[PDB]
Amino acid sequence: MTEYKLVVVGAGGVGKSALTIQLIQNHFVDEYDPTIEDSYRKQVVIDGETCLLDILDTAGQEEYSAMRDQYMRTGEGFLCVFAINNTKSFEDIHQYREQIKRVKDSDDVPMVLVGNKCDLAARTVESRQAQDLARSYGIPYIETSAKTRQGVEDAFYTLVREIRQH
Ligand SMILES: Nc1nc2c(ncn2[C@@H]2O[C@H](COP(=O)(O)OP(=O)(O)NP(=O)(O)O)[C@@H](O)[C@H]2O)c(=O)[nH]1
Ligand SMILES: [Mg+2]
Repeated sequence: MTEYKLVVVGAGGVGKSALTIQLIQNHFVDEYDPTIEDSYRKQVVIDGETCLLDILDTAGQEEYSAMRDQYMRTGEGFLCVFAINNTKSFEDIHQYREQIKRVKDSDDVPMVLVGNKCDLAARTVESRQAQDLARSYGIPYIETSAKTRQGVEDAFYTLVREIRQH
């Protein structure tokens, strides 16, 4: 079957794993559990297509920069995740977009900008600023909460559709 190699990237603690585990296993993980590199494979049906989601949940930490070029090369589509109550993680986003474009020799890599933790009241990144950054990249902006599941399927399925239309 058709396989979609998805990679989730972004600063430490923004919710990459909580998003991925919500999509694949339908629960919100509240605990502290830093990732090194996890892979998730799930057979699903998206818009009637039978397909394999091959998802790589990556580390936010700098100390594993050596793994990054390799997974960026293999990935077909990226979720670039920040948290809406962490301005630094938003400010960091362009670093991920820049390294992916360089390693993939492409200025149009399938990608979704994901503003996670939108269930939280104490927002410090306004949606408009994030929507403007996404527009500047020519990619969708989607807000998510791994806690309530708001936007989760949307973010991952939109990324699949970006790959289909690439
Ligand atoms: N309220 C809220 N908290 C969230 C949400 N997403 C993740 N969190 C919380 O934020 C923390 C870090 O989440 P986690 O998924 O481990 O982040 P990560 O980006 O995978 N971290 P790392 O880069 O270390 O692997 C956890 O306490 C998790 O419960 C969200 O949408 N809402
Ligand atoms: Mg993680």
